[PDB]
Amino acid sequence: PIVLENGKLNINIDSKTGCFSVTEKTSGHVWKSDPWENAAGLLTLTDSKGKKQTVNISKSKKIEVSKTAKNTVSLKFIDPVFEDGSVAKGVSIATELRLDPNNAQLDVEVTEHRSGNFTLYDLRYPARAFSLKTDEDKGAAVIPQKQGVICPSYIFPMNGGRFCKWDDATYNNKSQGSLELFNNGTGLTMPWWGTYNEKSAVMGIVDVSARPHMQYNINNNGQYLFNAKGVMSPYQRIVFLDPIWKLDQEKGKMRISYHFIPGGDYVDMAKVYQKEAKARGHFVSLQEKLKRNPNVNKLPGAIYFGIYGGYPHYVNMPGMAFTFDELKNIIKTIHDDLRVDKAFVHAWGTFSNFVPHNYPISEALGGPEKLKAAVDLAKSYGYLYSSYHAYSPMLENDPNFTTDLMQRDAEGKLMNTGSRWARVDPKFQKGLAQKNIEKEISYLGLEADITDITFAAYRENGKEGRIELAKYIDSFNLVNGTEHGQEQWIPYFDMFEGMTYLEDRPLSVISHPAPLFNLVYHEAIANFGKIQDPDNEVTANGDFRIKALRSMLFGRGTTIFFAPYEFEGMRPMIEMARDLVSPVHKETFYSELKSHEYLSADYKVQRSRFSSGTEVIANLGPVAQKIEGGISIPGYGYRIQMKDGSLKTGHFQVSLHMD
Amino acid sequence: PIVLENGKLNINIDSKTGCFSVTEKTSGHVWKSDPWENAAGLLTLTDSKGKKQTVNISKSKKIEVSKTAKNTVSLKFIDPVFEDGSVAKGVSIATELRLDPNNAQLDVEVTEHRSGNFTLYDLRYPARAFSLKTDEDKGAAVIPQKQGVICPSYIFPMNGGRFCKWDDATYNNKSQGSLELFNNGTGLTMPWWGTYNEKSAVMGIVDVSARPHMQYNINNNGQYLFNAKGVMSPYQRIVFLDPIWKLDQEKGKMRISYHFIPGGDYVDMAKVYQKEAKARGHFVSLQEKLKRNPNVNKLPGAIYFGIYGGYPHYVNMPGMAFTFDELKNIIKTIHDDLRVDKAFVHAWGTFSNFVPHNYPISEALGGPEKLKAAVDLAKSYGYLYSSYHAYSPMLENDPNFTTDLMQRDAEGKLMNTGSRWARVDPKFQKGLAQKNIEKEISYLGLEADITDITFAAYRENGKEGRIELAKYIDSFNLVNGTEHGQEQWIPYFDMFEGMTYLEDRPLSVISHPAPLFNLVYHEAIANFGKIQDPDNEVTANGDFRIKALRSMLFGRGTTIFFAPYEFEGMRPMIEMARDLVSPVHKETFYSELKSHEYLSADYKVQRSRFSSGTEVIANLGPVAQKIEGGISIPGYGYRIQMKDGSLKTGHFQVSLHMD
Ligand SMILES: *[C@@H]1O[C@@H]2CO[C@@H]([C@H]2O)[C@H]1F
Ligand SMILES: *[C@@H]1O[C@@H]2CO[C@@H]([C@H]2O)[C@H]1F
Ligand SMILES: [Cl-]
Ligand SMILES: [Cl-]
Ligand SMILES: [Cl-]
Ligand SMILES: [Cl-]
Ligand code: NA
Ligand code: NA
Repeated sequence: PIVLENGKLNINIDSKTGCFSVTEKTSGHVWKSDPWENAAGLLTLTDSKGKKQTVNISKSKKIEVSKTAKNTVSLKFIDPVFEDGSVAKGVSIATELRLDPNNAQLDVEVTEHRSGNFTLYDLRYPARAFSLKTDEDKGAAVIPQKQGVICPSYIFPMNGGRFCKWDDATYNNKSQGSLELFNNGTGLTMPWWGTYNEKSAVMGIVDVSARPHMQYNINNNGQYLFNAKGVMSPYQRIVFLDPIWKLDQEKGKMRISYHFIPGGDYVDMAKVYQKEAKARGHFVSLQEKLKRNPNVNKLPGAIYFGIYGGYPHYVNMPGMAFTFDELKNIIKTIHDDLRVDKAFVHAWGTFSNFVPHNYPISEALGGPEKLKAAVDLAKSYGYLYSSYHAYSPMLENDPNFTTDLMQRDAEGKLMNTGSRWARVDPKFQKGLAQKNIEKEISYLGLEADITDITFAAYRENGKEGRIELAKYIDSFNLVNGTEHGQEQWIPYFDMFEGMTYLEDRPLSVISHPAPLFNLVYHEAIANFGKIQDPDNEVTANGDFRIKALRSMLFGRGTTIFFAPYEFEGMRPMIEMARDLVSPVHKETFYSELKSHEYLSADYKVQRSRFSSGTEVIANLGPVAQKIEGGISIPGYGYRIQMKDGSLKTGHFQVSLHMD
Repeated sequence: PIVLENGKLNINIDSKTGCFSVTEKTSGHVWKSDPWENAAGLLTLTDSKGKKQTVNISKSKKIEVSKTAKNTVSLKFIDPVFEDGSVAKGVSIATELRLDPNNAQLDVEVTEHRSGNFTLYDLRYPARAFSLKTDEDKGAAVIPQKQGVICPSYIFPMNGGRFCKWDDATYNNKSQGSLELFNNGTGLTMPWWGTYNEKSAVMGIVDVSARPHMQYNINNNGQYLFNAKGVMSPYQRIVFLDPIWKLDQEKGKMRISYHFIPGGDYVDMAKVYQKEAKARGHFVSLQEKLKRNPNVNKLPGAIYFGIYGGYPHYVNMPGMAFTFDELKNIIKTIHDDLRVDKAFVHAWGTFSNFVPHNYPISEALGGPEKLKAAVDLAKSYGYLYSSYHAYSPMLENDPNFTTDLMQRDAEGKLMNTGSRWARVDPKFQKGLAQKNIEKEISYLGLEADITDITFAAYRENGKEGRIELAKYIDSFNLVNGTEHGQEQWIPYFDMFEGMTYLEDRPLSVISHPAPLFNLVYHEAIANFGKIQDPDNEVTANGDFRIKALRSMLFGRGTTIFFAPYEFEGMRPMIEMARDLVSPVHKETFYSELKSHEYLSADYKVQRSRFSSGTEVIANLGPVAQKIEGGISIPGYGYRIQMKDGSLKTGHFQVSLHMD
């Protein structure tokens, strides 16, 4: 066995297989290689019949493992062998393991692959590494799926209905699969993931140039590998996360950097990535942004109101569109009646054309002067105001629809024919924004702007055009927001609408929300709830009780998103948000979310600590529970130490009034 | 233009294509054939080279349409043509349309199919029939997906967040796909579906011998047919539901019976099917069941309590398992403290072996005498009691696990390796129940029984063993319940736990729950909320406010399902269910749900009328809304006319208690 070692880690590399283990010397924890099949890697490729097959590369005809430098081991896997015994002759995979000379860090890189007459697809490498043993290790997989989740490596008490779904999911295909980097759907928002138990944590940071996918396996024993064979899995229930190198697509450096943290958990992982986030240039702080624009300080303690008038979906839809006088009256009621001190008013439906033609201000709704009156009222309160804007859509129901603004692929076929809100090629989008955005800023005296869709993901295709549009918008020095966001867009915006949770998502029944993105970026970007899943709607992610408490724990702002006819029903939630969430949001807005903890066995009682000196404890479940020192946190209740030392305690109650 | 006609309907058949239109003569509404491609059917088959392809059978080499009887048109589609222009020589499809001589009914049947040297797969027939034109027809598709949904054929006001998800789904793949019959997952619980507008309704009833799937298209313009070609759809947005006949699987009669109802909607469709359900033998009324077993009358007004002790998933799990003294005390508190007058107490975790060995009563939890003391207390209150029972599982973590009782397929391979709760071949399950159920009934003096899993679906494989188990359990004449249920099992049970809604499901963002199943079967089977989505959990299907109101509208009972440590947090919801839902459930339990209506344009305010003389109006949304007479229904509010003349009015309120 070839050995790489420094003061902190011992890497054992098996000469016959290329599998490796990592001993964290301070704790004695041994991170094992593939516990199921001793596969260093899992390679998907075509066979001589051209059928796709997945092979264990440790069963290749030739394995070369040699220490090519003091802290480098080079591996070569030559001529993999298929299940039927034939050989992918001429296929080879070359990899390196590079141990940092001083730090508990191991770089793993796929340096070369050769296809011969075969075609190569996925490479899980390292395969099924750094795993946790279900119900022995007491820890979790750590996955930055949108705001982030952890998946515990053991069964624990919880509501019986949740418990049945949870446990059942670890025995079927709900607990295995893959996710992608940097989308606004089911995927990850940071290029890292990890596992930890009570002794030890490990995380891998993907090279900035690469886009692997991430395979997950959450307490599954691999039965999915045997169902078509009709046999019971002989493997043990484990937790693992693997990089999937897309060999047919990947043009970057296929490197992942593993960091080993003694006694660490998801918080320590987040803080390690935060240093890398700064090095990558993503981290531009809200204090810096405030220095550049004092109007940033109208965000702390602001409720984000989206007044949804059926636009961009429809122009002047009966029963949904607001007039401009109606808009003004809603703004006035929020301020005078509901005593909301700070607000971001976002009015969806101000233009009489479909996006991406964000103009003119609609005559039917009252015309420019009446909109200006509504905006001038909001400004006189110190509120932020934006209309709905988007430069990416090309809508079937728009009379100005044209495929001329769309993008075509290498075969000349239109792209995103099935995705109406993102059809305009990004290379056109600055020109579309240029048609009226400066005239609207000038006429309405705008201080803020929110733009939909274009910055919700960070994909390679079209990236140059999105950056161009980001720089143009950012040049006006408005307080500016965008839908969902990604870490790459943080330098160009002050707030993200979203960066929370999908309602229906892989892992939902076997994970707990964790503020992983905000543990990294809360000082650099303000986020608010997603308009599709706002705090006034009851969804898979909770009711107002749950969402308000999670808001304070995770450091996000309140989102009230409503059609105009609902407004009267919004009042109690605006009031409770005003009284409970807004002062905590205000106090913690610029600070670092230093730590988050789960304080109860069922993960429902949590504690967050902000560098403002603010501490938030909240109980997101129905039953009072005790924490350290016998303090009891009521169901749907909270206990908050503010910066000045005052203690706030309370809870939400659901009542039935009977006439 | 061959014609079938009677006094109520006019069927116009095209001789060149086989497409037909139906004129419903009372309203004059015309149901058109395929508005997109003039396809009578869509046939999926392999080509010369073995690739699956889907063809328009109206483009076949030869099409014969002849009136072959007074009210029968026979159609023949010979030699379908592929898209490249090659021919499926020797493939044919024969169909018939048979108009009832007197009634507004049209039978449609695939009588013969010949495959030659190709392989036939799916046949949509009739294809894209009985469609609604989006935003022109004001109506809905009607789909008995579990309890049932309707899918409006037009955009309407709703919460802004729901609105974006709704409208967006009609432009992507969320609005197209297929469902299956008689499963406990995403599928249909009754073999019918339909469409209606403001003039007329049509529904199709599938032959009892057949198992087609159901294709849906909910306001989609068919862009999904063109995404791979990378062009824009030229078709218009429509709603349709099609039979999918699985030609490679189907052994029954491929017949569907269309019924045409002037001025009808989903209520009228349900009542049409209710006649066929009685004819099929499914409909055994709760009044007949009460005549056989007076204890059935302990169900009306009962809250269904599941005390989830971590079983069947684990035996005596720390932090989840209850002792029998603890169980007794929970029962005592529910009665003496919470004043719950009627209840079904369901204790999950009473045996020291894993299911399917439902014995012995656990010594570790206290032994048989202490369990008897709990059951005796329950019975002294007039409560029903059951342990958790299941005879279908074969669990990996059971020390007695064996593949001996699992089913194998023709190749000797284990079946359901992926589905741990349904592994025991149903031909063994009566014998497994016989091992101890009679001893338990005898020793505890049981009056009730609930069984998990076995009767949640109605599949062909294993049906006879399931029927044998059902007859055995039914022979004890206990009040008996089962998980989920299906219409075929109604003769054997008094209550179904479930038959409501999955949390995550196809159509969820573009449908409204409608009590289709209970509109048919409320007089015949009692249902309660599903244990995984109980009324005390906040999920995609609502919080307690929404679930309690929907309970009274749809005619189901309350389900409070909790781990023991949660019990104190359940108190407020038990009290609210006690005061609001229980008296309405009690009054309406045996009655027919005569009618259901949506009274607001956002479908949140609804009215149900029961044949007990009870009318339930409730508002499942946040804002007060007015109905006829200018009566206002508060947000999360209700207006209930009871049989005794009293009018119950009230609403739920969320409040913030800041200490
Ligand atoms: C029946 O089936 C399985 C076992 O118990 C639960 C579910 O997890 C019940 F729903
Ligand atoms: C941005 O994208 C589309 C359009 O508006 C919504 C969504 O439907 C917003 F989220
Ligand atoms: Cl875009
Ligand atoms: Cl959040
Ligand atoms: Cl079964
Ligand atoms: Cl329901
Ligand atoms: Na800005
Ligand atoms: Na019975």
